[PDB]
Formats: sequence, structure tokens, C-alpha cells
Amino acid sequence: GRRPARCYRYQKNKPYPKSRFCRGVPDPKIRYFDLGNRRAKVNDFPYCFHLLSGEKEQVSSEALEACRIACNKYIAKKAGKDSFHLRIRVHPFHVIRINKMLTGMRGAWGKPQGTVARVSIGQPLLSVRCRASAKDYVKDALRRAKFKIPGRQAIVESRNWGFTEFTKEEYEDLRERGELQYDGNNAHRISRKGPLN
Amino acid sequence: NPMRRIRIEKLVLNICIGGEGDALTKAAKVLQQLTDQEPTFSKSRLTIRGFGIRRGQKISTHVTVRGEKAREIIERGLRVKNFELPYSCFSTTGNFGFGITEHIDLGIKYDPSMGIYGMDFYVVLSRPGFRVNKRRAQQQHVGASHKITPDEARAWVEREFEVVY
Amino acid sequence: WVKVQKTRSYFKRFQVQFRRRREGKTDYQARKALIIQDKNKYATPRYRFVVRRTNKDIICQVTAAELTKDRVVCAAYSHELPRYGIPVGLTNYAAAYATGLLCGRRLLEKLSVGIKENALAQLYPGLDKATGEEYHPDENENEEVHAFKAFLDIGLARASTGARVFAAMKGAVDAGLNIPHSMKRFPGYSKDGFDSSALRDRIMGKHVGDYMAELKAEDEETYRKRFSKYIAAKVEPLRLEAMYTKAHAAIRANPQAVKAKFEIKKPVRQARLTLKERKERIDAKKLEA
Amino acid sequence: AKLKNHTSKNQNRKDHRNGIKKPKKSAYTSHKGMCPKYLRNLRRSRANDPRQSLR
Amino acid sequence: THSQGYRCKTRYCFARKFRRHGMANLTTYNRVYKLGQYVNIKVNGAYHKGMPHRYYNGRTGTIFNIGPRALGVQIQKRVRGRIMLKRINVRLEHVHPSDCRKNHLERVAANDAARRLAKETGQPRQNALPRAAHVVSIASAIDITPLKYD
RNA sequence: GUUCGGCCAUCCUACGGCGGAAACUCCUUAACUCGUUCCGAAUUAGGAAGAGAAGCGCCGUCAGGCCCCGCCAGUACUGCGAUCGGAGACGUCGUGGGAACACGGGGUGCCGAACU
RNA sequence: GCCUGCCCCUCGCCCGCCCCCCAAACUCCGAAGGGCCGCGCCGCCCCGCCGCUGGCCUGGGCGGGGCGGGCGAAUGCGGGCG
RNA sequence: CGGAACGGCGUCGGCCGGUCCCGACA
RNA sequence: GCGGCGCGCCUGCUACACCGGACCGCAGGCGUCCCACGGCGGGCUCAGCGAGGACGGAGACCUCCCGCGGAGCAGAAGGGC
RNA sequence: AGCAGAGUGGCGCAGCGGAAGCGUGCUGGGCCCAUAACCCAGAGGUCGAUGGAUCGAAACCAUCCUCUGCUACCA
Repeated sequence: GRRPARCYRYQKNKPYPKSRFCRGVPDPKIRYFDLGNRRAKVNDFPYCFHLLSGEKEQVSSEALEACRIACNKYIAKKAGKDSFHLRIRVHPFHVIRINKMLTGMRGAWGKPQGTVARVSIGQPLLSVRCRASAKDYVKDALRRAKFKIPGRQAIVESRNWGFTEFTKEEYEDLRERGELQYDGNNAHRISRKGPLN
Repeated sequence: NPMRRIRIEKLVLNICIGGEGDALTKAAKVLQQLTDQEPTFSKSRLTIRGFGIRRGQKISTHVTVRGEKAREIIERGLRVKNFELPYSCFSTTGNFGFGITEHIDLGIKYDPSMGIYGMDFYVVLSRPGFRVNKRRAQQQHVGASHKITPDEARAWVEREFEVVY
Repeated sequence: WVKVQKTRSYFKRFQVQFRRRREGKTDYQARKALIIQDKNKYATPRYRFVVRRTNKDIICQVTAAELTKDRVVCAAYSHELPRYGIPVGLTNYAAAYATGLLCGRRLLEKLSVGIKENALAQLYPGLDKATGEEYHPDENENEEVHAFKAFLDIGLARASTGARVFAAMKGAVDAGLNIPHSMKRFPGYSKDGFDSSALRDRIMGKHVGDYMAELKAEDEETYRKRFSKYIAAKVEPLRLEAMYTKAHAAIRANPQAVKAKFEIKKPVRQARLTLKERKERIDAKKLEA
Repeated sequence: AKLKNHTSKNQNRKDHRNGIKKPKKSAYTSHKGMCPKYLRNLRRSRANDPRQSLR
Repeated sequence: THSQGYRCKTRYCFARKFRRHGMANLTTYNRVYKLGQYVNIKVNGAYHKGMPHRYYNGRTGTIFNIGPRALGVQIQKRVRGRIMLKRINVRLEHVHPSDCRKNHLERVAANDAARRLAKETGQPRQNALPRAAHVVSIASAIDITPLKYD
């Protein structure tokens, strides 16, 4: 509420997270950064889709909440809730401050009125892992999210299997070798250093 | 090995009387009477209203007896416990501890003005080779191969104090 | 279950203490104070006196600490005392005063090795009798050559009244090396009026002589076990005092160093594994399992 | 009513006009502040043979 | 800077590095210092007595006098228009002998060695200078090319 | 191998092995000298009945830590110019410097004085 | 399922292993760029002094000769002082 | 032809794909 | 004007790696308290994790182990040990 | 708003380390034929939340919560 957000957009002030010094911050709107099947398995959901920033803006936490709901609702209607795992990769730590409109610039240090998240170019603001059922639906679902975030953003299918660092070709190669492992939502390349038993 | 032998290093009898003043003094005499060794009082690290404690209040009295004098006291006390101890009682390091209620059962005269005094007997065990963790020079800790094990201690007490587990 | 206090982090932050301190043999704070010399003195050497007691041998060396190493000028040990008369009680209080006579006279003789006129040793004979006379070697007029100034090291040993280390320093001062000291941590100091006799008795072990009588009265069997070398060698309770005066005398006459033979019985030296040996070991536990 | 508080613009240029003037040679070899034992020795030591200026 | 105390903004400079925390090697005390040696000044947080100021940390000076306990060093501070020689008294724990002109001292011995060689026999600092000619074998030629953006 | 050092983890820590003639320790006792908030535990005195079990020394850990060198990467960042583009945020181009973590491979204290 | 229960299934804790993002007033590390100093008269060989120093035939300073060798970064410019 | 998030089957130039003599129920 | 007091001082920061750098910029202190909370020497190790001990537990005290300081050092904060 | 006070039995108020009291309310026992007064009693309060500190905090001090006490006009 208040501030059209054009005022807090391009990265300007030095990072101001809520430490001991900065207090009084009202709670951030976005709280659910993990959605869908957070409890999923590594082999499943081998298609990964990402929304990637083309600007250095500061996307508000209230703005981040809207993008989370828009993506979650569309994928859920089109395909099962358990056909995708959604991760909001930017977290709203930076604290934005307001000089109450009620004197003037004398004593203008602003009381905290908000929480915003700084997104550099090439940072995936949002990413999703989907099984083949939603391999199609997620792409336009993420476009319906793109509008809520300001600026220009690109939807790019990760060529890396799932959220795993390895490419889809590597994940299957490591799995067929047997070098691959499961850590619930992730896999490790070798795990070959430590004492042999 | 003769140098892998187990000996008792020390026995501490501790009486925490609990903010009674003269009673801890009478128990200072009690520890002195039963061990022929002057006692040392204790002070509170934490002060608590519920326990009747204030910082620096005298709550405990403890003498450390090392030698044949001590060994005799452990066995007088264990006769009170009927030579039986828990298998759990043994600490991981290799020491055990029991507690007696009533100084009289040890074989001390109960003049009844002096109060019945519950005591706690903790027995630390050592082995020839343990003057490496108390010496000012070369204070390196004892190796695990030489260190006492809870299992070793349980058997040593069985092969000596002959207590049930 | 239980957290591991020694994390890969605890290990990373750990600063090893200095090698000598991690072994425990050197008090760095004390020796830093001892090695301090006013910078105006510049490169003039400062000489330290080291007395460390081992299980059976009181060890004395006079050393100067250089920037790259430590340099001992001369050293005497209780192992040498059988050459000059005493074969038993090599660590007794009387051995200490006698080792420091060797320590002080070995040096006074070596400083006077080339002088040949009025030398270091020639100027200061030192106390011919063995007595607690508060002897100080620098109270004299001196001038030209003066007493070598060393500083006593008690090391990690407490400076107890009556300590063996303290006897050694009185032995060096009696030889004539000026080790600064106050006769307060030596036996027999009772406030004013030092009892010279008590030090004289201790440096001529009569205390052992009385203990020998206590065992010869209470139980002869314990006295064979607690005094085996003393019984085996002909060291009588009465004769030891005569032996000590000869031991002090032998040292003063010839205190020079004679070297016992050295056979270097070096050990097996099992070799470290090679990378292929290290890799085959990995293979065996890859084969078994 | 509010005058500029502080600026260092054109301070280094002003210094450089006749800047980097070294602090003389007397300071480099001056006996000011030296140990009263070094100098007292020096003055007595100097007063011998060619160096002595005594009448 | 409302606060300009003696030890101000010395959170990082004065502090020891990673594991150096502890006493100083006895070498610091054992080293012999000669009048007029070029010595660097490097403050050590532990020895609070006798510390050089934050300006004097990093500087290299000469020793004006050798006193018992404290070396006296003369370092030049450029105050505005003039450079002023300030003599300060530093504890031996925060000064470190500086190689400084070890290069010049090494070179003079080297030049003298060459002069000596010239007397003994010797019958017949350049900043870079040209590469000169040289001929290189081109048969191992790897033709490289720009790579497409993907 | 001891005592004293030097620089102060390639030296550390944890767990195995293997050792000692001498040495070091462990050890054995309190008549004294001294010594414990109490206790010869430490410590101080006096020793020599034992001992490699320990400490200690040498070897082992797809050991941690550590040091070395690769790769990361000409990457991130920034010095200097740009009538370079861009609505800006920023990013390019010429001319200069160049990380870091990760990750990969290797190692794992040596140096002097006195001694024997 | 059980005088009741100690006959146990599933989660919160604890602990490990991963993982998303971060910090003007966090720091394992750590650039760019800056700061400070040096870039000429070196050695050998004696000698004189000192109450200053010291086991000394000691250091160290300040001087006097001799015997050796010289000019030993690039570029531009005469500097300094009241 | 100040200007944006955005649209555009205006017109050129790319890119990643495919179907296509088997002719893009016959 | 009022409210403040960068109106004398200090710690961390803005300050853009020597030093310097502004604001009624930030997050904060000081005007005291100690003959001991002083000097010096000697001896000692702390906070704890785990484990054991009549009363005795969410804490009474005594023991062990392993403890790079996680304690403490009058008081702000940064150092330092 | 700034700036300054105030948070405690149910209620109204006290409370300086260390006591959380009064008055009433309330729950009993009587006194009266009963109900009041009356007499004999008991129980009443995370001392507004979050902290901090001395080593035990209504107190000491912040931060919030929650109320209240007074305030450029003038071009």
C-alpha cells in the first residue's frame, strides 16, 4: 500500500538487511518460497524452466507474492499440483524506507515501510521443475507471472536435468554409470572423497 | 602388562547440605572424622531462590582421599549398598560413583546432636602412566590405548570390590 | 545425537602454539624477559644459566641465545660426577651444588684458556670450603676482568625453598660465576641470620645420612630396597661427607671436559609408502568389498 | 543561512604549487631527542685529539 | 568523523591476521639495530604500550637513536604544503628491519665483483630494451578462430 | 636420543600399528627441604623394585585440517580514454591490471650449540 | 493388540548430509588502484678517543690515515632560502 | 519524429526446429 | 521558532584498501566506578559438549574427559589477550 | 506528529533491589427469623509484551504494544 514502486526500482541504496541496526521492518508479504511438491524425488520432474531477469531492478516482496500465486494457480489447474515444484529464487531481504509525508527534509532518515529483493541480470528470479504433463503448460504459466514482475524477463528451459547442476545428458550418464546418487530433490556427481570402508 | 594395571586414583566424598550454615560445619567435622583429612567447603556458581541459595553461599563440603585410607572407605560404603552397583553407573571415561544416606551406616558413631549426613562417594580410576595429564611440562593427554574404558572398569571392580551388576 | 566439537572449522581456526610450548619444555614469557637486553648494549652477548633436573641427572649448561639458534659455551652434567667421586644419588641436593661447581669451574677455566696473565679463573678461585657464606663474586673490586654474569633458569620447576636447582646456582656462584641471587630460597634462611650450617649440611648431604639411619633402625629390609646402589657401592652414611669434600675438591683441581664414546644406534626407520603402494591399498578394500 | 560545511577541492593543487618541499638538512642530522647517554658520551668522546676544540 | 580518537578506524590495521594471534617471536627482541638502518614500521595490536599511530603503519623510516626498550625512528609525513620529518619512539615489537635498499646493497657488491673481475681478467639496470630478432618454428601452428555464442 | 634453541600446523587433530642398548619418560618412597581452597594428584625432597602400556619416537589412514601447484578464467571486478550504444538501469569498445570460492592433482617440518 | 503399561506406528526436537538466497556497521580469502622507502662514492687495513657499554683481547659511536676501485636506471630540468 | 511496461499480418534480416517427389480417407 | 544538541569528547560505519574526507547521516556511549577492579611475583584455566555420582529435578555440588577461548577483563563499541 | 508521563489482585490504587500491601470485590464460618451492616477468616496481581543486567528486575534502561499530557501561524 502507498508508493507506486517506481520510486523503489533500480538498485540505488547500499544493501540494508534487518540486522540489529535496522528494526521496525513490517513483515514481508512473500512467505512461501517453496511450493507444489517440495517433497519430490530427483529422477522425476526432469524438465526445468526458469524466469531470468533482464534488468537490475528491485522486485518488491508484495510483487514477489503476486508472481508466486499467478504461476502456482495456472500450473495447478492445467496439470497436477504434484506435476511441478516451484522455487522463488530471489528472497526479499533488502529493507526499503519511507520519510513519512507528515517538518520536512530536516531529519529525513526514513522509517522502514517495506522489503524488496535486488535482482542482477542472469539471475533466475523464479524456477520450476515439471514432469512431461506440464512440460507445455509451465512455459505460458511463467509468462502470466512475468507481467507482475517489472522489466523485461526471459523464460528459458534449463538444459540441466531438474534442479541438478548436471545437464540432462550428464544426469542420465552419471545415473547409468551409477556414479549418481539421490538427496531427495538433488544429486551429487561422485561422492568419492573420504575414508573407504 | 604390569604398567597397564588399574588403580583407584582418588575418592571424593561430597556432602551438599543446602544453606544450613553450622550443619555443613558439622559435616566438615564428619568428613574429617571418617577420613582423618580436613574438608574443603564449596561456593555457589549460580544463586537460586527455590534452592535457598545466594551467590557464594556455602552449600557443599568435600575431601579427596587418595590411597589405602580411601580404598577402605569405598568398601565400608559399598557394604551399606550391599556390594551391588548398576551396570550403567560406570562413566564413559572409566570412573564410577555411588551415594550413601546416613554417615552412621559407614561405621561412624551417631551422636544424635550431629545430624545424619548423606554423602556421595565418587571414585576416579587411574593406571600407571597417568602422570602425563597433570605435569607442568609435557602435559599431553593419555592415549586411547592406555585410557580406561567403561568396560575395563566394570570388570576391575568385579575382580576386586566383588559387586553385583 | 551428539555434535562433534572438533569441526573441520575448529581445526581450521586453530593456531598451533610455538613448537617448544606445544611440547611444554619452554616458558616463552619468562625467557622473553630473560633474553631482553637494552638495545644500547647492541650485539654484546648476554649469558643465561640453565639448570634443568631430569629423572636421574641434574643438567647444567651456560648458554647464549643467538638469532638463529642457542649456543651453549660449556656444560656439566651429574653423569660426570662419578669421574670426580660420587657414584650414587646423582640427583641429590649435594650433586646439584657439585654439578654447578663443575659448571662454573669448567667455564672459568675455559675463559682463562688463553689469557695466561691474571686470567678469569686466576682472578677468582671461588670459595675453597663448601659453605653458605652468602658468597658473591662481584662484590669484590674486580675491574679489568669481572665475574661472568649469568642468569639462573628455574625452567618449569617451582622456585621452592631448598630446591635442587637452587643448590646448583649456589655451586656456580661458589665457583665464581656471578649469578645474581638472594639467599632466601636456599635451606637455613630463617629471616635474619642465615644458618650457614644448614646449607653446609645439605650441600654435604647429611640429610641422606640421617634417612639412612632411619631405615637402619626401623626396617633393614626396606633399606635394602630403597637404597640398593647405596648399599651395593661402598657409600656409608658417615663417609658421604668426606666424599663430598673430595668431590668439590676434584672439580676445582681439573674440571675439564673428557668425552665418553658415542655409538649411534639409529633405529629401523620403516619407510613411508609410495603413491602406487597407497593406491594398491585403496584397491584391496575395493576388492574385498 | 546555511553556508557550505567543508570542502577539500583545490587543496592538493594549492599545496603542489610549491609542494614537496623537503624538511631541510638540519632536521635529518639533528641531535634533538636522542638518548642523553649517547649524546653525553659523544660530547666527551669528541673532546679528544684532532676533534677536541678545547683551548 | 565525529570520533577521531588515537586508535580510530584501526579495526583492521592494528588487528593480527588469521592465526598470528599470540606473543611475538623472540626474534623481534633479539635483532640488533644499528643507527641509520632503514626500518619499516608495522603496528601489532597485542603490545598496546608504545604503538606507532595509524599514519605511521606501512611507512619505512630510519632509526634516529637506539634507546633501551624503544627504537626511535624518523619518518617523513607530508603535511599539506611541506613534508615534515617527525621523530617518534616505537617499541621494538612493532618495527621490522626493512630490506629496503637490499637491492642497492646487493648491486654495489655485484658491481664491485664485476670491477674485481675486470682487474683479475675481464678483457672485453637497463629498463627492458628491444626484443631483438629471433626466428620461431611455425610448423606447430594452431589456427584459432572466434566461437559462436551459445 | 637428551638439554637449549630458531622459524612457528608440510610441524596439527583423531584413531590404529611398531618400537627402545643408552637416553627420555612412566615408575618406587616420603626421614627431611618444601608443598596442597583438602589430598606427595600436582608439587618438593629421597631414590631405583619394575615398564613399553602410555607420553615420546617411526610407519598407516580413497582421514579431517594444513602447505604447494594446477584449473577456475582472461571470468568476476576495476585503472584509463570513447560524439560507444541504450528511455533509463546498465552494458559494450580501444588501452591497461587481474581475483576468489569451488574443483583437480601432489605432498605432510626442516634448520644450529652443547652432549652421549 | 495391554490392572494400566514398558507391545509399539507417525511427526516436532536433537544431530548429520545436502540446498535457495544474502549482509554499510559479517569476514576464509582478496584485485584494480594508491601510500611509504631505496636506486653510489663500497670494500679492505691499521690508528686515536669515550666517565657509554662488558667475562674479555667487548660492542658501538665519533674521528685520522693508507690500500683498492669509481660514476655504474630511463627521460626531462639549475637548485635552495629568507 | 521526449518516453515506458506492453502490443503489431508494416517491411527487411537472422535463429531453432521440423513436414515436404513417399507429393507438402484421400 | 519548537523539538533536538556532531555546542567539548569516543567506538563501529557512510568513507569509495596510505592518510584525509560532509550531513539536524546511521547504530550507539562519556562527564562516572574502583586501596582495589592497583603494582609485582607465584600458581592455576575459562565458557562449555558428553559422561557419571544420598537428597537432587528446568538448574545446588563433586568428579572425570575433550576443550583456539565459544569465559572473563567496572561501564559504549571495536580491537587485544 | 515531535517531545514528555502511564501500564500491578476483578476494580481503584500502593509500592526502591530482595514486601508485591490497602480498600473493596469474592469465597467460606459464625452473629440474626432471615437479608444487610457486624466479627472471625481465606484466596487474590506472568507487577502491559520483548529484551537486557548485578550474579536474582514492578523497579534499572531501551524496543514495540497500548493509552494519555501539551504544543510555528504568519507572512
